[PDB]
Amino acid sequence: GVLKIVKVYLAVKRRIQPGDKMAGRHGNKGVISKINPIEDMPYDENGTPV
Amino acid sequence: FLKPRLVDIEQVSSTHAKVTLEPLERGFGHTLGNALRRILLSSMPGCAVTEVEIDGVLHEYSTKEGVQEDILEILLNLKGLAVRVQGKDEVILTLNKSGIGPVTAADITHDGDVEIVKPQHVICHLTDENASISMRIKVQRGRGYVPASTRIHSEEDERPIGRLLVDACYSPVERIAYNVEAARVEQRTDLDKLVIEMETNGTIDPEEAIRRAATILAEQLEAFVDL
Amino acid sequence: TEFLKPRLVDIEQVSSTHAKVTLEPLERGFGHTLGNALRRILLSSMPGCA
Amino acid sequence: GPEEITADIPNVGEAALSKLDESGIVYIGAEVTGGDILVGKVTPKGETQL
Repeated sequence: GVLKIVKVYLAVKRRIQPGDKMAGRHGNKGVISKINPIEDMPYDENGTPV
Repeated sequence: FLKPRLVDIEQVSSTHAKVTLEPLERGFGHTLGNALRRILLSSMPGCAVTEVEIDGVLHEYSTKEGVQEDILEILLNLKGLAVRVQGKDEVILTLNKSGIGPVTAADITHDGDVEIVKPQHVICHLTDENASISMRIKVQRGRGYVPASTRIHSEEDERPIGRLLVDACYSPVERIAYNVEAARVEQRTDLDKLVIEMETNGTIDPEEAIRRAATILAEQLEAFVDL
Repeated sequence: TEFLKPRLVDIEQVSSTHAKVTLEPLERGFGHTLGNALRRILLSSMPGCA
Repeated sequence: GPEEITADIPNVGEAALSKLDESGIVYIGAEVTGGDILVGKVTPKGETQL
């Protein structure tokens, strides 16, 4: 019944957004909640954000 | 209400420098230093490559015959090319090269306003005697982080199937730390200094940066100064 | 490199002593950069008779 | 009847058929988004009876 078939291959690049699952090797799950500016990130005396 | 003014701006590396603000009253070193880091880390003018059109390349997922870098990876290398312009808000830099060896950032086409602050920066390698790469690197200027994703809404036929967009990472500032040490002017009760130690890709002069940063502060306060 | 100024500023008076000013549209993270920088000069350094 | 892969699709603009080649299949390297036509396909249905 099939005369011909066309397979298109799409390469999507998804980055990261609230709702994605993240976990360490230790059984700690998480859902990235907010994506915060570098300005508002807790920093040490040297000025390097976290 | 003695107002501050700058003092020795000590360049250390082409990367970072320490600007200082001498006559600061009590606590104003923190009130500013923090307020200055905010506009410094975030809103500053910067120019990062955006659109890269390469030779025979249809999309970022291929491999150029003759270079050990995947196209996706060469685009990422372009995002880290630090440049500066003067009278153009976009200039198109032409890169051509061939022969076995590295293609650095010094192999591009010089323009009146083009200054490559890191000529050794590796764009990609070249693995075959005759293998040649031509690329149109369209560099524009802006503020903040403009991702490749939001760029394809205006579009209106960016048909050039060859033209690759990358994410605009535009910004000179990397890491800002501010430290207030007590400054003793020959006669005064107690004053503080402000050491703003910054770190940069070299596309902004320290004083200029610290000025346009501080410019916006008062420019936003404008409305604030009434109702 | 054109920046963004606020608009609308409904000032809701509460009594006569205090008030809630409101400032709509500021760019990213500027709510703190302004709000915190003014809080600082309001609580500490001000003209006063005590 | 048989369904055709032809690039002639009822009620779509030139803007719709742009990203397709003469044969009706999207070009390699063409960036696409949601709703964009990957393969033009048309199937016979006769006498719509409107």
